[PDB]
Amino acid sequence: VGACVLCNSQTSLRCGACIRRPFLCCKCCYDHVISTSHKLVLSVNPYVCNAPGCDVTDVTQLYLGGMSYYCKSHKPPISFPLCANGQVFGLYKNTCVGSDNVTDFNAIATCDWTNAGDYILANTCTERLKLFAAETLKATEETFKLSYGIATVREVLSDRELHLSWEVGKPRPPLNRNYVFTGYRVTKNSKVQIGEYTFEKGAVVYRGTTTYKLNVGDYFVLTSHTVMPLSAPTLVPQEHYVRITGLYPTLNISDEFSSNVANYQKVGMQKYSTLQGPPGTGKSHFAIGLALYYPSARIVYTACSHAAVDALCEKALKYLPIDKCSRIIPAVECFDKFKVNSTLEQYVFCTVNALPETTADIVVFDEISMATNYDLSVVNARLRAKHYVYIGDPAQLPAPRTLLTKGTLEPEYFNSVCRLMKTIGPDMFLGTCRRCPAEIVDTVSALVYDNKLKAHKDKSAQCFKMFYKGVITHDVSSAINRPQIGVVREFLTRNPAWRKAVFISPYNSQNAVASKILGLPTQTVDSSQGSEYDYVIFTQTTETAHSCNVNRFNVAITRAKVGILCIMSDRDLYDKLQFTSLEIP
Ligand SMILES: [Zn+2]
Ligand SMILES: [Zn+2]
Ligand SMILES: [Zn+2]
Repeated sequence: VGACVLCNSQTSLRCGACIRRPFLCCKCCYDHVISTSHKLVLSVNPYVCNAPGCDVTDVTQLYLGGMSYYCKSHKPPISFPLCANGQVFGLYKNTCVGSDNVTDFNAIATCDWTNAGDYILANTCTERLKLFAAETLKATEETFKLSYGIATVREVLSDRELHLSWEVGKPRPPLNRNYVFTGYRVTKNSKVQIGEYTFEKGAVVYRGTTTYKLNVGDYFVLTSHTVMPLSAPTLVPQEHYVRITGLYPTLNISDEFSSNVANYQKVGMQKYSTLQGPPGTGKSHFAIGLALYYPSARIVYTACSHAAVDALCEKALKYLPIDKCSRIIPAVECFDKFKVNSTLEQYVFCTVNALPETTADIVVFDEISMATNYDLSVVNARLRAKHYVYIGDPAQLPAPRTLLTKGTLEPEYFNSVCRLMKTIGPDMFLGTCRRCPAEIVDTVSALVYDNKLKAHKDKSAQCFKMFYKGVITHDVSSAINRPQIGVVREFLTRNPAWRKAVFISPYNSQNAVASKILGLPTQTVDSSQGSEYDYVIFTQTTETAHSCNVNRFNVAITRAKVGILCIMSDRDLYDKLQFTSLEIP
């Protein structure tokens, strides 16, 4: 018993072919079963034939005879059909409103999440379908991980390197950082966790959470979890106020936070606010300064990743009283300088998925590009707050969508918050990049910030681009451009000061080859997000949708504090780089 995801009409019916078993009202359930392949209907019991060894589960072929359900063949002489009068039978028949179209629900209930159009719909439907879409999608994602073969340690060739035997008749996951495994030790009559791991082509290189002397017969599965049902919306209803509400500004602020005082007042004068902070513009400085501006405010600092919560902790460690802070950790090494798991502390730092049920003066949700509507809903379900501040940058990278293959996901569809920031604009903008040379700031300002991003620094004159397609090879799930690495190696011989550079590419296999040939530290663009280096050498590797994605490119070139060399495949992005062109040797 529950509430029709289309009407809200109370019901005793959930579609049992739908992987999330959403409650459907007599009208909406009926319109659903008749217009799709979904015909299992669940109530107090499941609408299935109770006859001895009968397979009929289709609600349009079933009857309530006695107090059981039967198909045509096995029904008693006295019965009625479960599924007639443009409605399916169940409790609360009389209360039931239905919908003009069930078209959006049907698409969400039945899509396989491989088309961009599936995510576009999930982020433009009614709020209640946004929750059903986010649950349906996360469940589909978690089920897809079970499709992958077990990987087993066949041989231990060295430390940090392994030989893997793969389960037959199941596919193998890509071996990159977006696929975190769990090891397991072979025991008497069961198995125990031995940490979370990542793998990369060698044999395979393994980067584990903890060290071990892991031996043969240890095996790896992408640990999947239970997706809980969602209740709270992606955004609470917006409210604008005429005064600062439920907060009391400090009378003395330091010139270090003075640039944010107007924005801090805007936070206190609406229910939720969006802050777009391009790279190096002071997102975490903003977030911690809010605490100092409203010194009495209880603030929960959340984000999706331990790293993002940790960065907020590292900024708080500088500026806030340590004794007033707590890191929430569920029973991976994260921040260990605050007291642990003290919910009632003034300043709570905690990942979305570990949030306690509590209230707060302000909730700060950082790195919003990386949130899903699933995460947005969970924050609203766990935290009741006077104010919500959503900090991030719809021009940076979203959560990977493992199932997505046909089309690109635009920023307005990353989640509800990113949708607001791309359609109505952000409430607040940090307009001065402090990190990057002016050639990089100007480039991304035009590319993705509608020329609103301003440079603190001068031109470095250490920003270079080279147009070189080279040669692309593919391994199981990545790309390599040896000749592009060749160009970087030749550049390094004529410019050996660049040997302090970090090497960045859109591909782990490109990074693996560059590490061996160049000896630079390597980062995927996706793994460089939030980090900074003096010198960056970027090889585009390919001209794919992945390597040309403007958000990935933005993140790639904004890592550089001083200098950058971009070896480009794509004429388009090459031409948009406001950098000094270099000829090929
Ligand atoms: Zn269904
Ligand atoms: Zn039967
Ligand atoms: Zn309905």
